Amino acid sequence: HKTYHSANIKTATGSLLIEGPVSPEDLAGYEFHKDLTAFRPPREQHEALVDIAGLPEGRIIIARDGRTIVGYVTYLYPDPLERWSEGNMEDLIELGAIEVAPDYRGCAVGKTLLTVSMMDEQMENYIVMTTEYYWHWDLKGMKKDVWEYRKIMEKMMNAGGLVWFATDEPEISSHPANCLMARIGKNVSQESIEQFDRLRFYHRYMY
Amino acid sequence: LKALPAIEGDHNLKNYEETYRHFDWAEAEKHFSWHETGKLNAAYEAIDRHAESFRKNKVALYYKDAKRDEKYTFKEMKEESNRAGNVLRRYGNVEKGDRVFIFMPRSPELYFIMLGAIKIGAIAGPLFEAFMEGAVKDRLENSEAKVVVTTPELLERIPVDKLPHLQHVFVVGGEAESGTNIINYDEAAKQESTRLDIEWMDKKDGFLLHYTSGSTGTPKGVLHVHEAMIQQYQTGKWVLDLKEEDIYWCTADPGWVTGTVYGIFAPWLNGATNVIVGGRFSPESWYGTIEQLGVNVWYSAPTAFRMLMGAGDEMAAKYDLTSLRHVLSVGEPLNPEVIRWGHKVFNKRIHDTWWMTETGSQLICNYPCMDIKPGSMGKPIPGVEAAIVDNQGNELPPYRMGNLAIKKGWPSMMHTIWNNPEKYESYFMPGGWYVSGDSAYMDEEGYFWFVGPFEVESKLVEHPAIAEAGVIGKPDPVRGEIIKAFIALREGFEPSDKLKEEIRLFVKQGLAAHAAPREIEFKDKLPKTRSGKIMRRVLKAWE
Amino acid sequence: ALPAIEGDHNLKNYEETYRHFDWAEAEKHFSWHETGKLNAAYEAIDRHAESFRKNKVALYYKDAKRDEKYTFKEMKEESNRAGNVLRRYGNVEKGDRVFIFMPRSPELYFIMLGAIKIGAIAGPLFEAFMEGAVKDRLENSEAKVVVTTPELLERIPVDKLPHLQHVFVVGGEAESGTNIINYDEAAKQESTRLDIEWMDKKDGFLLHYTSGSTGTPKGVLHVHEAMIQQYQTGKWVLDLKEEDIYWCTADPGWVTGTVYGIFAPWLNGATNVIVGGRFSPESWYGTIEQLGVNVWYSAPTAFRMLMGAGDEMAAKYDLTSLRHVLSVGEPLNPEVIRWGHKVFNKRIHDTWWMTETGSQLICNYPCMDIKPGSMGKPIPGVEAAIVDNQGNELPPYRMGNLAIKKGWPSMMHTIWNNPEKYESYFMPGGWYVSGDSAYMDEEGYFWF
Repeated sequence: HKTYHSANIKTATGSLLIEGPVSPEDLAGYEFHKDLTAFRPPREQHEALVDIAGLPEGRIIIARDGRTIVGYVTYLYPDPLERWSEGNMEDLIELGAIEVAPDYRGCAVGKTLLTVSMMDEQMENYIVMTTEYYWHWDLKGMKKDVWEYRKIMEKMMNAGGLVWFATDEPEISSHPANCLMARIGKNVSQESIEQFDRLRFYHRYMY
Repeated sequence: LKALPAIEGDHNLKNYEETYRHFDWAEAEKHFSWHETGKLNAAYEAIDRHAESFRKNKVALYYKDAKRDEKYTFKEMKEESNRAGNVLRRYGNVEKGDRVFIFMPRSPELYFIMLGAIKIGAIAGPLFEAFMEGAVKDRLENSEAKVVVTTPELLERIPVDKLPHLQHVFVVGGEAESGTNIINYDEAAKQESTRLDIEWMDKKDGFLLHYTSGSTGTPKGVLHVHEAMIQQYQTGKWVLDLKEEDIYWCTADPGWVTGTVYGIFAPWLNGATNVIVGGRFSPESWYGTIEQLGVNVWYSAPTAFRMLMGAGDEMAAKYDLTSLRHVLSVGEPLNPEVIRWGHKVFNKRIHDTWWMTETGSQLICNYPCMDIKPGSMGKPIPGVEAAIVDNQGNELPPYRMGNLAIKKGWPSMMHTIWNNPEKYESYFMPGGWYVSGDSAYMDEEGYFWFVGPFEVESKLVEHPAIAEAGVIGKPDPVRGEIIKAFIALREGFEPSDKLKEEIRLFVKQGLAAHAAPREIEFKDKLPKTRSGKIMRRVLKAWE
Repeated sequence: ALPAIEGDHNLKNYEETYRHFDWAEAEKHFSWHETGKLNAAYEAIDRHAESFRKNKVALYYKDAKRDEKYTFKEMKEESNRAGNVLRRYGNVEKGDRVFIFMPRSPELYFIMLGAIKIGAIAGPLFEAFMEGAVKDRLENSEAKVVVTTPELLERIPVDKLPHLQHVFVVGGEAESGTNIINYDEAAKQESTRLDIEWMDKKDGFLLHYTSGSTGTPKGVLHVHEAMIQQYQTGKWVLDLKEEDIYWCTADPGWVTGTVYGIFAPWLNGATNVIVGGRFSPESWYGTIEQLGVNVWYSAPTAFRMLMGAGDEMAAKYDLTSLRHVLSVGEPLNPEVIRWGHKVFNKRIHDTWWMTETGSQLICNYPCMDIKPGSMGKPIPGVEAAIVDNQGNELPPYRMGNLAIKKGWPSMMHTIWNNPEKYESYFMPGGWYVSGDSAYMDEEGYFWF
């Protein structure tokens, strides 16, 4: 189940309202941000946002200014073909697009978005995971190097208290920068923890 | 690629060339007790020989995990292995040439059980917990093993009723209900005594069983002989560089072959100090292990090293890693990047070692007493004639593709593929050249030789016709791997062969010669998760 | 007369070595004979950690709670950590008396080695003393630093000691006062490398106080160079081969546990075993059976108390690993010899010395016949005699005073700040008198 939550932040550009889990009909009525094309064109992530908002377990948290959406965080279930969803079950939600608009970045927008997202207890019955790679990031938009970029997301994503986890994914390990962020909920089962431990390390015989 | 210069020191293989020219297995066998006595056993010479020598009070096992930090010496390890062998003989009804299987995670009891099983002559076969019920059931069905030791978390994964030849199932720890064929280890060791009347073996009977997931879908049981122990010792003397003061840490699991011979037998045949780190992988735990334990010799795999680099070098800088002396990698051709990272962090060099299950113990190894080429496995150990052969068994001059073969006759061989002499005779080639199925080649010196997708991916987006793409490495027999890209064009652009070459030249001029894609395929859209992330494992699985 | 057993001993022939030994042959054994920098602590532990004994287990620790084991490298690292803590948080300099008031634990050995490593004179303290004894010992020694556990924290009157700057507390939560610092939260905030204060041949490193009938505490000072003898007897009396497990059951607050539980076995590079908690015969025999102790240096009181438990307790355990067992600082009884021979199948060697002598002088040897109830014979390089008041060497088989020719490596430097008492131990003529009465034998045996 879902309980609505909200909070407000203030900056030079005005007041930003961070709606928590929100009903899909209202997202269908917002106006997208033209600058926020980190993953897909606006149409495609609009379809994604409404679809996950319609899922019983998928959730969307939106930080916005007025009637225009500027940042979103998704909690969609892991991709069925992806190895993290081999069980294809429950209590496993993959965090996806968390990035915000370029010129609103540096305003503590992402950390506030994640904290407003994560204070909910329904964030904590399920553990949260996300997989980050170097090619998904703005290489030239902000013009700073690899490891500082990883460190600054570790800082900005520690707002939810997420600790870094290691995995043997051939895709993750192709570059030491690409890694896996995740949180372990306080209401989750120990069997779920062992299951996630098994899932993270597929071919453990090598180490 | 620049060869790593050697470091002067009190090594064991003073001169590799002179030994390779004048090495006989007789002097190697002279290092063993059976050469004078005639009583031979691999487990004996790995444990008891040192437990009776001056290494009796020397730390043999360094066990650390999230809960336990236990330490065992050679005398204590001998006592534990003898107790395990006693309990296996008394309860498991095991005799010479039998099959005893291991279903355990990393723990001292695993090594105790396997050493005890080998000591009584029972052929030991390890297993991995990641296997489902099907894999373990198939392995015991093929092996017809009488005994399988297990853990309570995995007791439910073995079909005891299904297997007719399976007789006893041992469980270790916890509180498992004592069924008709389910006996708990802990008590069975508790009242059982220590002293073991070790049964002495011939040169040509087996002591290790290992099942490898074959291409046909069914595993095969490789049976190594006690003679292999000879080779192990010498390798554990030369490539592993175990001196009398070295702390050796092997990160491989004992369920695999690599953690069975060079994580168990090779270090202890030289009387060294093995380190075992249980529990989940965590770079904090590994770096703390190296720091406070003072690991000198390291034997790990490129996957674990790559995950350690993924952790971050600052976390390594949080600990003291200057105690390292000698680093080695097994299980996959070492990357030069891992070599550079290891040299930068630990100030020590890593050495890739090659061998597989059908090989028994490592043959072609990078050597601390010679210049190290990071991309090369190394040179064959003395007394072992490794080379490159074609499909006809004829030798081939260096610097050309070919199938790596070994001159049959070396002590470390499979005595059989269990209940499958056909797969035996398929492994060896006419002319006495055992074939391992791997591709390799040598160079003039005598060493042997077996890409970031994002830089191509970032290059692709610069076209005004493509919005996104995915690049994978398609395996190649000539260049190793060829670059293949799947392209989803933007609106107003149609797939064609004319524009395919335009992508190749633009990448060619803007990037390296080998960075240009060799295969281009067009899609309406690439596989993407619901959020928008592009995964490439599905792309290579499709290809 | 229990006959000697044929075997490979470090001392091959007693007479040949006795008649043709010079202490330079013992000096060349050490690592400072070619480098000059000499320190007892460096060669007890730090030398082996850079040798082929680095991974050999140096300390077995057992008690009712902890069952960890330490190698020579581990002891070196932990002792360097303790010495760094002492130097930084106590400002203890060369010659400063660092007193240690804490129960049997690995931290005790780490702190003792660290104190001796930085040149400080380490003074052990037994836990059985009540407030006055520790108070007067600390006052007389003018100890700059004391290290203790909270259970004994209230026993030291810090307010009554002007010369006590800092007090270290080990274990538990102890409020960090101005002059009270808890070790543990200072233990893990520095490095494990410690520069060892090298000093000359004549400079003290141990301060042991002996209880006396007078009641005043007497702190003898042993120079570093006493180790010259400490190692040698450890190779002859203890015959510490490379594959022996050594168990010293004497308390480390006393000189015997301090030098024959720390310096004598580790200088030879042996494997020391130590068990915590209150004694119980099952605990000791189980320690023997599990660890398989080869050399067992214990006190005769401990042997009598073990005999009181009965031989059936020993029969329940495996004692075939014992090969060399010895008794400390008391006249062994023939009954103890017989009991040890039937229950361990091995011979006990009674050795004699005192805090003033610093190390064993007259002992039994494995390559030598044993007459029960006898001291044995002096180690080669040490001349012993039976002198009267006038000091003429008395022929054997007559009552007299034990004396040893002065100048042997283990000679004391002085009694702390009491030169008159130091000179009272010596009789003109090159003879030191230990205050014990004994007589010699034609072969050379010594008897009370």
